[PDB]
Amino acid sequence: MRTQWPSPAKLNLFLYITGQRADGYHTLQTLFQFLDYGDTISIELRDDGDIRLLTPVEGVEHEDNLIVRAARLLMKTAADSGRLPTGSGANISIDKRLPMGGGLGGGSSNAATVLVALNHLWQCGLSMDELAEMGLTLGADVPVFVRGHAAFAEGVGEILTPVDPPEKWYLVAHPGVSIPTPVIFKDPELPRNTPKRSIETLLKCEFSNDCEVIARKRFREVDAVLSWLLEYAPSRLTGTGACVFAEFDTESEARQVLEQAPEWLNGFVAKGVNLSPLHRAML
Ligand SMILES: C[C@](O)(CO)[C@H](O)COP(=O)(O)OP(=O)(O)OC[C@H]1O[C@@H](n2ccc(N)nc2=O)[C@H](O)[C@@H]1O
Ligand SMILES: [Cl-]
Repeated sequence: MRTQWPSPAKLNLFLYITGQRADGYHTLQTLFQFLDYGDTISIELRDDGDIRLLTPVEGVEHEDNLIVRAARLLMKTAADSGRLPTGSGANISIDKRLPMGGGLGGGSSNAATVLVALNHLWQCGLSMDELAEMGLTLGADVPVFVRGHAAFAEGVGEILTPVDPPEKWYLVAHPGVSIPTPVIFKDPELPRNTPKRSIETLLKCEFSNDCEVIARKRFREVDAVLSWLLEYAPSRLTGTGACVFAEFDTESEARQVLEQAPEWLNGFVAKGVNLSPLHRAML
């Protein structure tokens, strides 16, 4: 039997850079919300202990793909405690709708969905806590996706606190440029002294993304996408870009702006949700 699992995108509703660690990593205060939109992952169990990703993801080698790294990591960890049945394996395929990076966390979501799905299908019985712990080694966004709830993140992104921000409708655009996360974080003009604040304060303050000024300055087309969207609604960068989102109260307004917007915005409309579609589908 084949099973299908959601792999939703996320948005950083806000993102503040508070400083830099001894190793150059940046400490942050950020808010995650899921989009009811993303990739779909299909799994068929194997009994020969093999992991086979049947669908190539543009420019990513089999062993480099987060789907495969997640599956192997779970296999190894579960086997360490004797919680992996002999012969456990899987054929995996993905319907990839999300862009590469862009600040939507697509790869991290793929990894999280795989961890949760295989844990379930192989009957390993690991807790979401255990999955999120191993998931962190694959990236700070992974635990958020694994845990399934909108969350405020601190430290370098590893310290999570579940929260319940307003759920809005979003128009998410992407001009086509692939911005590598490290390119933004290494920029000399990037703000790195935003004061650390309490969750209560951050939730009542205007939402913004500290990376946006840099993204706009260095990528003309990101600046243009922002210019166009700001004509219609509050809009900002998510993650380190290049994706930008515009906020709306209803689906109808969002979709009407999408029809009006330049086609090169490559936009899609999706509802923000505080419970991940992955966990929702498991109810
Ligand atoms: C900023 C976010 O996109 C918010 O959703 C994520 O927290 C990014 O975290 P991540 O994807 O786990 O980090 P990666 O994309 O693996 O890191 C790529 C590189 O970005 C830089 N980096 C990333 C995260 C961080 N808090 N400070 C940094 O200076 C580091 O040089 C790092 O080596
Ligand atoms: Cl949680």
